[PDB]
Amino acid sequence: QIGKIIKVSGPLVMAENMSEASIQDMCLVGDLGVIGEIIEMRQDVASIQVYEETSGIGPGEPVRSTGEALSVELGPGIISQMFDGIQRPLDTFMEVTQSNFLGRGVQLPALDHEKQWWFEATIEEGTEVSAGDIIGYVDETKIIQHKIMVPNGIKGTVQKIESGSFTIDDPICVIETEQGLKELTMMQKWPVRRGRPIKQKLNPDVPMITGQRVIDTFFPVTKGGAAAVPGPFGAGKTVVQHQIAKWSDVDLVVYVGCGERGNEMTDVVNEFPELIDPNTGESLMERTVLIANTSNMPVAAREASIYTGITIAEYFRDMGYDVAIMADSTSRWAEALREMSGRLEEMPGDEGYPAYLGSRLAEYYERSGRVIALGSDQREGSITAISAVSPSGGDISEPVTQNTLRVVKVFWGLDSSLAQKRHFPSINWIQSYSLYSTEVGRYMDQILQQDWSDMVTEGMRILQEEEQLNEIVRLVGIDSLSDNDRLTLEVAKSIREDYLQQNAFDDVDTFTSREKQFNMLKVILTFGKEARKALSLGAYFNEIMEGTVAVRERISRSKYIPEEELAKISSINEEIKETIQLI
Amino acid sequence: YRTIKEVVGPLMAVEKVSGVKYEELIEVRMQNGEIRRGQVLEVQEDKAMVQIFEGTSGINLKNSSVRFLGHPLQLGVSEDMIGRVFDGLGRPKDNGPEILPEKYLDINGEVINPIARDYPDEFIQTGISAIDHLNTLVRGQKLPVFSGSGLPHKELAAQIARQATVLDSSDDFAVVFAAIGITFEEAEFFMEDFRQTGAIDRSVMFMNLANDPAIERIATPRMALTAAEYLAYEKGMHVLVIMTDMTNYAEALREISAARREVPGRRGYPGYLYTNLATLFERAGRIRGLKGSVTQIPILTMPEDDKTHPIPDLTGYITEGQIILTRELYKSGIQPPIDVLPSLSRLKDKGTGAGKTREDHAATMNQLFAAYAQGKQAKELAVVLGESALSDIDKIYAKFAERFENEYVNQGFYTNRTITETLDLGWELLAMLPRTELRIKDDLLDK
Amino acid sequence: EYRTIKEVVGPLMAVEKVSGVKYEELIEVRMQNGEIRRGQVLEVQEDKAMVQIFEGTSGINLKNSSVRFLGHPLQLGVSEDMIGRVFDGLGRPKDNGPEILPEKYLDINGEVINPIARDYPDEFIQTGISAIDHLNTLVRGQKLPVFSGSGLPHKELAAQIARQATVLDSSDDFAVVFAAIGITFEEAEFFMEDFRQTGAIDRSVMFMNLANDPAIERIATPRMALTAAEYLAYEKGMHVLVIMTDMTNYAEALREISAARREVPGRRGYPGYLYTNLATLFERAGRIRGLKGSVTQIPILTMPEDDKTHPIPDLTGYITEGQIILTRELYKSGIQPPIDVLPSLSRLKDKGTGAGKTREDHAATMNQLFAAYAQGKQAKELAVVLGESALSDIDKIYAKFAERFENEYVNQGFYTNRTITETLDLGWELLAMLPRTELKRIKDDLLDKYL
Repeated sequence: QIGKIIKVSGPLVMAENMSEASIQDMCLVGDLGVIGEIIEMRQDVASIQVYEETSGIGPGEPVRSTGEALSVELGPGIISQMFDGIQRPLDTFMEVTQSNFLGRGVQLPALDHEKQWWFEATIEEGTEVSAGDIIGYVDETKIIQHKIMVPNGIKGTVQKIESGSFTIDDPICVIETEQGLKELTMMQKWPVRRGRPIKQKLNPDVPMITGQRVIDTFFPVTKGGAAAVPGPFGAGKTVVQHQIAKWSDVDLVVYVGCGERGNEMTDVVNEFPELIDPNTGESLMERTVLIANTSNMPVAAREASIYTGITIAEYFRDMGYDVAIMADSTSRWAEALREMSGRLEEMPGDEGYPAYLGSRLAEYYERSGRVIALGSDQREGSITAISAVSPSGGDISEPVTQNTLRVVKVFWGLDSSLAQKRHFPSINWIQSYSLYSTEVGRYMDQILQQDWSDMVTEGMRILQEEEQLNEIVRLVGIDSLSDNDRLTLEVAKSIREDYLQQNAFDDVDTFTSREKQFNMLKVILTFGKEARKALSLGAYFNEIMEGTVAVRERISRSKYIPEEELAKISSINEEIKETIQLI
Repeated sequence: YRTIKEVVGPLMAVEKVSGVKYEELIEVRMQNGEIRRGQVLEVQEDKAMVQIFEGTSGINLKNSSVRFLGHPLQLGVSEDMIGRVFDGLGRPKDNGPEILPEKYLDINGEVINPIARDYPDEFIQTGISAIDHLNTLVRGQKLPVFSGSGLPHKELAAQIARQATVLDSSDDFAVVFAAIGITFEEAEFFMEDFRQTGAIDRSVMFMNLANDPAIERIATPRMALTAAEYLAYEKGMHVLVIMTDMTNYAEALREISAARREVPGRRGYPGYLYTNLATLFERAGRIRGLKGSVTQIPILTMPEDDKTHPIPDLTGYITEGQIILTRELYKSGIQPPIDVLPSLSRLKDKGTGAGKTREDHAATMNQLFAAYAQGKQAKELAVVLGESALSDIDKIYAKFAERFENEYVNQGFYTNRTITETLDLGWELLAMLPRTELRIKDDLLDK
Repeated sequence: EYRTIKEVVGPLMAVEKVSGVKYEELIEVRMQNGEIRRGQVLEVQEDKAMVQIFEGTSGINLKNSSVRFLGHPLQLGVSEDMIGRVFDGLGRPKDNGPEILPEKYLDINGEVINPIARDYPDEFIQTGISAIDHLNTLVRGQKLPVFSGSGLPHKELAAQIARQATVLDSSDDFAVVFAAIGITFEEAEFFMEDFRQTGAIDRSVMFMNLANDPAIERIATPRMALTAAEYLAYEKGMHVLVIMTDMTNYAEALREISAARREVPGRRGYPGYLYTNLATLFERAGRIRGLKGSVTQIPILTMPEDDKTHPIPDLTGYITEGQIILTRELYKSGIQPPIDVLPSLSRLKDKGTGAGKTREDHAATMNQLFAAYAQGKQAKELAVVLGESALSDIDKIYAKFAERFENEYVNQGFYTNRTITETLDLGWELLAMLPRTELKRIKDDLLDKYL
């Protein structure tokens, strides 16, 4: 069936004689053969949303269905690649097109179909298998096992199977099904608009070890949980998503650049191959998938990248891994939904965005979480959604943030006067929250045999006391302020400048171990509590501050402590009990 | 019918049909053999507009077909529903028995004759001091909770559901719980709490998630209320209906409305929103000559915490008061974070007193309210004056207000307070204040 | 040639009975009176064609006119011979100079640089202005905008960076592309004289679009300029600096076309696609793997009411790599240019600093002169009505620091060229205020350099 363009109006194209096709079918449009998706059909006439610029195309030109919805190839040679919105790998692109530029019409398999991979078989002939059962694996990286699973929709027994070297096109397994014989490869396709099936969702109850002090301590995210990072321009989001991406105790990172800067995407493929995880000792790229749809790339393919990312994240989830997905920025995706809706003449919602915005965001954030994957083994996996949001004027009351915040439990708000006044990372310790705090409390205090949540409560309480005393300095003045309350500021001073503040380009302050965090906070918590005991005994606030300057601000440099052996700041506690017997 | 002519978004045009009714259910037989359900939104001459629940992807028009089922959304009711979980169409979600229904009812219901309703009479112990004492829930009342994103309405909801009891000789409340467009996390909280406490053996659950089709969202409350009226008005049960989150119901409304190409009224929402809402919340109360009853506690998040937003505004015109959670309270670790001053129950009057509660209910309630008002005023005026405007006679209210929030209101989501304990605490609190603060002869009786 | 114009509605025309017409193709109307007018195809359908006429449709008689479809979109004729020539918003010759027989015709939309092929902005550009070169450094391939206001000396500064911009090799492989967007004849002539007067014209290519030129040609101007910039950078190996003013004018035009096409207004009157649109301009700046030469961007915009959160500076900010902010509190006095360093950011400062690019001392002295000024700007701000005038021996030399910081160092005048050495040289004698110990850091690996 040859279709024929009857109308080209922006990214929107209309073609007659399209009746053999289906809604959501991908098709090649015009003489250029540009990528498009069918979104409506009236009689034989398809309305097509084109994922490339339509300039120079017009009525009379041909249109062919691919007879397949927007999909991703899923198999080995995925890890470490950089794809575009629709999963074209950018380096092969360069090579096939002999060009430094995105040309229209180019058609690429996502994965290298020619690469020989070693298949190690793991299931013996004669086993009953269904969707999600691992039949073998491949050492795709040094660390990561690419585990090869039966595709969804397959059921039966393993007829033949053997370890060996193959391509992703070669049949490695034979299954006798209900219909008959079916041969599988190391590669499967999945339609990105459809969450990959699972046994059941679980409650995400284990904290992410990001190592970023402020996050893990006061606004933790669980494995399976979801965080939002909304903020203005020059907030530093980017120099933060990196930190998440590098340190989180996950297995794979999917880092999706939806409609942001091109340069930032380069910085990633520059700096990620240099970012070596100690122990494993191999580059961060070796555990990262990049999808890039830059701000000047086709708008319609912005929504493509978001789905591409998360579907890939689902695949590795299904193998029993923990994945982290970074979508940046999710504002540009909604902006692409606004544009299409206008073109389709739909009834607008708030600020022009479509009325099905909330649903979309919901459909996305719910594809994330902790699951029991399919398969007899009943293995368990997770995806952790971290999303940057970029509201107009940094104003959060905006629809994309509000719809996101009603489906996510973690809010890392980026202020302007923090970044502008050198407070990294720029996180609003008042406005921000994690509705996981409570449960992470139970988890830690019990993992440490400690009262860490009681400590967490006390710190936040001190930052929320300081908040109203600062709007009280804005009155009579700092001079007339009482002893016990003067102390409250200088403990908060400590927390702000020492705990919360973190350097991304430092050799040691880029990451903080879980127990290194525990000591630091306790080192702060005894200081505040014991200086309180000096006030209630008749020693003025002034006497205490002049009383310790070096040893009190040995805690200022204590964020820079390394780890030759494990014990480091396991010293200052019995050393404060010294000056409380002296001063 | 092999006659699909248009597919636009999740909408289908079907031609040459006849006998087709508005809101009638349909099934799509897709070309791969797959079946999707839908509903007629529009019907003119020999054509019909349908929306498809599971969206419209994959369909080839020419080779699909539609069946018309001859009946709209119905609920297959039976007493066997107690102790079960369904999605927002009434389909089982607990892998238990397929329930053999007694009959199938239209989920729209019917409007209660205004002269058939009975005045709500009986006090409901929720076991939450701030409601029970200061804003009393009464059997047959509609009393909602207005909250915001992040705020623990979820916790408050589960607590009311575990604890709610009447002081009578029964029966126990049957709980009909409708989750509407909530995250799997929210929902998984509820279903574990109910399983943990055994509150499920007393409940009927309708679970509809955020990634569920917006029409199903729309159906969810109508399904739950159909269940509730059946249990109450046909089986003589006292039913307590809790619904979160109505904001979600509303958001779903705009979505369908946009799809039907309607024209929005105040603040983006539909003209008919009011009627829609009343349509839900008036399915409640006692009926003359009937043993059972339906009491509603709708729960909703206020967009941008805006009281005047249509959602909270219209709800207020329809329901008999409301309970507000504030951020100022929540952040201050107060649980449940109920602000009493803007909170109101309209039916509290006849619900309380001697033989309902205790002889002193009204009295303490007004005084605690007035005192708290003065204490907030003392704290608010501690911005400029800071201290010294309350050297003796006014100091106490500030202290009072603080402790009222810390001891009385903040009680914990797992603490169940009998009305005895609530009232008692309130005096043990009022005692801080000098007696020149007016109680009656009874100021010396409960002292 | 089609004598089949069906409909004229304002600037918009419908042609039917056509065939082979493509979206965004150029057209020419041949009016009954012999006049020729160019336009473009906005929409195409069946045998119909919806077009916009750049000069509008006043005077047209439908029945006796005709449309020619040219078989191409908006293009630029390119050649090495552009340098030292003046063009309008569409690249039509403006200076009455020689006939241009071009090499190849290029579509002004260009093509997106593959993220993989892109090279990170790198290497220093000598501007001649301290407060930028030492504190918010211009790396090659950077988009570093200048925000401003009306009546501020953004104009005066623009042409300076044209004269005084160069690389540390030679100015022969360095070329300026100057684009004026929607400006007054007088502002235009200000740029004509300063360029012709200082000879800096013969390293520049100029695109001059005026306030009274048609809106569509305002829109086309930056893409004309950037097409020439991409050409000379990547086809000819030059380091190309692109100065565009005023981007606020660009935005109003875009908004005027939007409303003319009956489109739905987005935030504060402006199109929902303002972001993406700007992005398609600012992203043309950069470097590429393998190929020599770059495209650097300095867009100038005037902020309406000086509101940071306005769609114009707001969306500029989310796309560009930093910002140069001009305040009026500094412009009140002779301070030129009045650049407040506090909100000024160059997100790519390190990539244009250090040994062999500028100096061994650059990085440290930047964050030194910066952190101390934060305490000074506040000290001088602390009035005698709060108050008061009793700040200690700490803030009798800190407020004396922030005061001398503007009047002498930043206040450098609109015609003084400060070679990177000069600027760094002035940083030392200027920081000779306190004694050594008040400056952190660091000490012993230094501790003097220099010193």
